[PDB]
Amino acid sequence: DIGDWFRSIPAITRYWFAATVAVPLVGKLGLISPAYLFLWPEAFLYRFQIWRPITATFYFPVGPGTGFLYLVNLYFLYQYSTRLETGAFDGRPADYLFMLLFNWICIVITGLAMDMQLLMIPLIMSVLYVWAQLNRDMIVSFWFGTRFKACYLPWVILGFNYIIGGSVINELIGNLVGHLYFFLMFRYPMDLGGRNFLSTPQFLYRWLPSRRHNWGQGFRLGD
Amino acid sequence: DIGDWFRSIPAITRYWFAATVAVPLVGKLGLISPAYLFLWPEAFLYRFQIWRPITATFYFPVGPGTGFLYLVNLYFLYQYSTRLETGAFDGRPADYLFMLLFNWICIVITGLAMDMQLLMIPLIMSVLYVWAQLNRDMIVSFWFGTRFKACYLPWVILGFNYIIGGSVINELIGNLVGHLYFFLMFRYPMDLGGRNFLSTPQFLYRWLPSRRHNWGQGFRLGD
Amino acid sequence: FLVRGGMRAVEFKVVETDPSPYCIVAPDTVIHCEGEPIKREDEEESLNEVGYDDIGGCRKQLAQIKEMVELPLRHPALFKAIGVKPPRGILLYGPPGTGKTLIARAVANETGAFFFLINGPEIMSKLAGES
Amino acid sequence: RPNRLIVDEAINEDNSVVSLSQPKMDELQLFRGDTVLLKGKKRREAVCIVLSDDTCSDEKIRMNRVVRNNLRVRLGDVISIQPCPDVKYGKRIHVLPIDDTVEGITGNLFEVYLKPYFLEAYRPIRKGDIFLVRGGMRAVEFKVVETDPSPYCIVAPDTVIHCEGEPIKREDEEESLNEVGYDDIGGCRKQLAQIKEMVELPLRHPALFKAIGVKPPRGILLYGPPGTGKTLIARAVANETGAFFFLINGPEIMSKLAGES
Ligand SMILES: Nc1ncnc2c1ncn2[C@@H]1O[C@H](COP(=O)(O)OP(=O)(O)O)[C@@H](O)[C@H]1O
Ligand SMILES: Nc1ncnc2c1ncn2[C@@H]1O[C@H](COP(=O)(O)OP(=O)(O)O)[C@@H](O)[C@H]1O
Repeated sequence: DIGDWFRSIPAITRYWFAATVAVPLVGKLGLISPAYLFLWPEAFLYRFQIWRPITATFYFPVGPGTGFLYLVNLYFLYQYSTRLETGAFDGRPADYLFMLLFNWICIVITGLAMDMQLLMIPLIMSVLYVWAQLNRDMIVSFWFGTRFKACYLPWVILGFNYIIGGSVINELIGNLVGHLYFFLMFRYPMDLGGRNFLSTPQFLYRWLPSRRHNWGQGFRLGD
Repeated sequence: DIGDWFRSIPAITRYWFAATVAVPLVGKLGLISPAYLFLWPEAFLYRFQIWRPITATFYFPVGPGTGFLYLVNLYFLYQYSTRLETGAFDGRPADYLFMLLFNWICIVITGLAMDMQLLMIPLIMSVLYVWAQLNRDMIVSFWFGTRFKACYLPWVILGFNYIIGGSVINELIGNLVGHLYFFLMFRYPMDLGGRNFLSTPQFLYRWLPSRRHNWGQGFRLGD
Repeated sequence: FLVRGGMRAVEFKVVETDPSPYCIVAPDTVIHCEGEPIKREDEEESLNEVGYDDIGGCRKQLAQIKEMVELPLRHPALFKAIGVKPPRGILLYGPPGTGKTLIARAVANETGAFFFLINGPEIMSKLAGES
Repeated sequence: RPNRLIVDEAINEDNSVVSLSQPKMDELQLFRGDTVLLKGKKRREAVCIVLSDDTCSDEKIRMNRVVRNNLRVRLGDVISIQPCPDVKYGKRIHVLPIDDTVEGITGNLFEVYLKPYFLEAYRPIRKGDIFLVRGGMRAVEFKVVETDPSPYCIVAPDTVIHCEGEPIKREDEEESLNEVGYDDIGGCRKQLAQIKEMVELPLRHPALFKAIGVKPPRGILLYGPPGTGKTLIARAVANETGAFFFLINGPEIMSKLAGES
């Protein structure tokens, strides 16, 4: 099961899932230095410190008092990423490659301006929130939940994650940055103007192409 | 959903909910100084302390050791405040709004004689004690509860808050004044005498009206 | 008051009037029939449930049930003072569908009582010895 | 409006015919061979051809199962018979089958299913529809997945049919044409005219029985020898009126466990 299932989930999901799952495995056993991945903001303000530009963006020390919350977001992500590849993003992997980059640079600049350290939950819910507004208008009712009406998902999920734990900074910016990009990528061009002045370069398409309908070979004679 | 629902709340209650949620928001993320709201009672004894007469009375530094209590009472406040405002109180908003003023002044003086700083719960449970006793004789049985008989809520609710937490004094002082005010405003006039010598001035009704019946589009059809 | 409709029986309520309270309707009067309808309040019994004017073909038998049950249910204290034994079981028998659970529903709704039906099939099939 | 009529089932198949009374087309500025646009619920359109009928009434239109399914309507509903005889010839068509009908068939589907179907018919087709072809041994349904020009096109003697490709997965919004209906019962003409007169009203329009305040039926007991088609009357009635047929069985209730039955 471990073999074929890992290669059958979409490549984007299969690498992203393993990107942030195997790293805590090293932390719990503790071979590499757990103190080596902090992303000090004040150090970045004084020196460039090319040592840790992205390194501390995947390491989370899940453990005794830092579990639960980290574990559950893996459940929804695994339950919900596979949906949002199929949420019209299957035909646009390059587009899906892009706003992942845009979101990652958007959270980190706010992650560097103010002094939080672990930017781990934000990248999970930001794409999840973006999935909600972009794939609204369905009714969902799980076994241990209520019969809440549709199109309430982005706000209802905003409560459970917030009240468990804290650190109001990451929840607010993560949803807001998804909101502004939601208006920018989708609503801004058809509202007043300001079209897609962030188009993905052909080099990204050259790396991985999209999917197109092929017509094949035709055959039909007179009558 | 946030737009209409927030405006759907009655203004007095919608003012109530905002004060109970916005003030916690500032404290937790550390915008205002947490120590800036403590209500030093001994200072009130010596000097007038005009700087913070009421500001520290809304201060609640929620923490992940008692936050579960902070959620249940607000959950209790949210759904029952709807019940009490429509329970024989729709046509008298001024009478209800002023009755809150007596429930607030009574605790704040008692909070000066003794030395408690966290003055949030006692007012919440006081009106809840008031709400149950003036809206007695109703059978209630929630999903995770038993089939206990009616007119038992103010006594049993005094047990649940007592075990979870402590500070035996606030529970006692909360129950008594609502019990005395029930005797004063409602039972004293019809027991022996001494009617409403605190009546609502016209300045209140100038601020806001109470209610007025509507006739409708009349018909004149005879033979 | 209850108005007989085309296929139903709609009952209204005089909720407000002027000059209060005695105001006979006159050929030049104003009727305000618009507004959200009032919730059915408690205390009073509805004017649509069964009564003595809702049975026919049983004028004799409903005379026997009525004389035997009107006294113990209307004057509970008098039987205590005189100290005579009252009736304690009545057995209505007949074909099904002839209106037996309607004779026992009209008697409770008119003399004033606490009709508490228990059923046959539901008692018999609850659980083992818990029935 | 002289457009909204009631629908009823057909007899002579022919997935592209509707039956209308003579005066209806006479007063609706219609002529023979005029293609018409039919529009119904969910903003769906189906293009058909009209022809005369001997015993068709003015307000009733007779049409078969396949046309009804495309419009997403049921028996006794209302439809728009908006006419428009202007369709430009299609250039190249792409017709692909549904997955759960071509199990273990393969071969060239074009020359044994589609070739005798479009031959000398000039069938007018619209994008997104479904049609059923009676094969040599099965009944294979196809789905027009692309057309040029989109979406209105009439199949012409000179087009390009591209029947190559993997079958489309069955969607969620369909009737699954290969299922039971009123035309799949024979020898029960009288009885199926009683179970249909006493059940359509409580199930099709429920709200009426609340206002009128009368007693609906609450139980029907069909009896007869085994194998005569009793569970097929209940499955046919549920599939056409629109309901939630939920079968509970005899033997597997009696043999679950102790008191858990
Ligand atoms: N005067 C009457 N005599 C007999 N039946 C009546 C009379 N009036 C109404 N009914 C009908 O009888 C029904 C009640 O009878 P039912 O409940 O079957 O008693 P039982 O179950 O004991 O036969 C009512 O639905 C009503 O329609
Ligand atoms: N018009 C028809 N009348 C009766 N039976 C039919 C008709 N058409 C088909 N059948 C067959 O009758 C069978 C009835 O299904 P089944 O449940 O086995 O019998 P029953 O419905 O009597 O329990 C179906 O398998 C079907 O093949």
